[PDB]
Amino acid sequence: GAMNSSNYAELFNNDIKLFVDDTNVYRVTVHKTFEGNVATKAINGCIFTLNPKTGHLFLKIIHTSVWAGQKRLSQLAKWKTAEEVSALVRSLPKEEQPKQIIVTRKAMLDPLEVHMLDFPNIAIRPTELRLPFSAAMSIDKLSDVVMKATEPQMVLFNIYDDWLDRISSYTAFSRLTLLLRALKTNEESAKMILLSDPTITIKSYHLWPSFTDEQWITIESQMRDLILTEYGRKYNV
Amino acid sequence: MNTVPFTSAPIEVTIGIDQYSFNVKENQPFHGIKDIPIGHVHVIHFQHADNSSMRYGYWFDCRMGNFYIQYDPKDGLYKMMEERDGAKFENIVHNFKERQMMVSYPKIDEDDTWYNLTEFVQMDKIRKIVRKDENQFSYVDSSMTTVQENELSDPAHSLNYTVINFKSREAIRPGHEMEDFLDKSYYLNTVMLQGIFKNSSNYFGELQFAFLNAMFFGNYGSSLQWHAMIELICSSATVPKHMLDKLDEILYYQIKTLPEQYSDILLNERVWNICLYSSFQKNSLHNTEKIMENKYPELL
Ligand SMILES: O=C(/C=N/C(=O)c1ccccc1)NO
Repeated sequence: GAMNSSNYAELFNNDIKLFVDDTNVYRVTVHKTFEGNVATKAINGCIFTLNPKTGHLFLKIIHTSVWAGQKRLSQLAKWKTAEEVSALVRSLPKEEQPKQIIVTRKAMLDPLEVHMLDFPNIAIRPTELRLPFSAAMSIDKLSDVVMKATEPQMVLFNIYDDWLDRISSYTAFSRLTLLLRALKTNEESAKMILLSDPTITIKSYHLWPSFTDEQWITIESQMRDLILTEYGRKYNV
Repeated sequence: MNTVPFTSAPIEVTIGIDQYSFNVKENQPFHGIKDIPIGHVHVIHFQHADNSSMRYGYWFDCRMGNFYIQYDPKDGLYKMMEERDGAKFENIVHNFKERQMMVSYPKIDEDDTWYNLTEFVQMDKIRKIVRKDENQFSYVDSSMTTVQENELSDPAHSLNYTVINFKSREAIRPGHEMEDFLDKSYYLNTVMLQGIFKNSSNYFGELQFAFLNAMFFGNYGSSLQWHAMIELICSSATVPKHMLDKLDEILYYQIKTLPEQYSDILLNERVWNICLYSSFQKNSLHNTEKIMENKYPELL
């Protein structure tokens, strides 16, 4: 069934699963035309496919060219996502294919389900969680490779950097969703928080800064503050 | 005009013949039904006065033999049987007609309802859906499940309707996933019409049979099948024009005939609103949409 707070530890067990988020697959800027009408120009997108246990991010870049000459792009995008996820599963050895794929938006269920009819044993599941994966394009190095791509391309990132060396998956995921929730609620503040101290660098092979355990608690506390705050500022409390 | 004689009516029962029905009291001197129109399939059905649970009945065609009804006090139901001795059958019927112990199938002459509800229904096809090859007539009741219901437990007593499943490899061509899911014309025209049903008449006959089993027995898996077969057409962008016109007529009379009080359980709000207002064929069911909106606007 659907994935919610009650069955949250199932993510870190030893059944392979992937979250698929499609919120950044079809991205546009909206602008005025010379005739004073409105028009969209698509920009590069990405599928966020994530193993929550390992941190493996299979980042499929959706080059604007895939949209050329197509109608009903918001609908196509769901199918395109499903086709790309399906191709991914088929490319992985059997022992690495997911037992479950969990979609962050219910509109992806049917597209994925139809694309995966060949895999009756892979459960396609929604979730009730309001997960912040849309904020993945506020991670500078992910946005960079999406915006630079000149063709379709798959890029691999470990979204937890080296954290699993020191913490559990349950804690790595909880940090990731706190970071991304913060970035989604106020990107400037969130980023300021992460970078204020120039002595803490992001290794070339990482996405996030090399905080010590203690620095991560401070950071994590500051992100919680930010999220409470922005919530007040939003609801005046 | 043909006759279904009853040996007797030992238990109080409501007897349906096609869309008609009448009350028989316990040990009332009833000996059957006469003047049944030749040329159509028919259904005779039963709901006991005591146990309104289990509507049941028999699909038959009087051209395929001489049939009578006899109560079975061990199995507790009105059973249909064939009389092979044709002289014995004529003699029995004539005696009962002379003594006027029979109800007259009460067709009004202007009335084409039954024809319009059974236009494509053919006994031979019924017998493939209800497998009991030693009899020329077919038994259906409220509780029989369909082949596809069993796939989601007694196979001999099932309704072997054609399985329709919109999220199946049969329905979806590899590489046309989105195309085939959003426009089911491939599945209608190639898989089902050309491949399985052969023509639109056999397709329409299953659909009318499913509808009739749903209405007369409240057979749930029958209603599911009727709705699926409507949806598959309504969700195909490419449908022969003659099929849409006949579909509109078929459904029109189904909807006309449905009891007003049973609409809440026999009609699937989602399928109907989709078919009438969202689907490719939303503008192609003019008679069906007009009766639906004047008779069941609540559903819409
Ligand atoms: O070599 C490794 C790490 N492998 C990854 O981090 C990885 C990332 C994204 C996709 C696939 C693999 N094992 O410790």
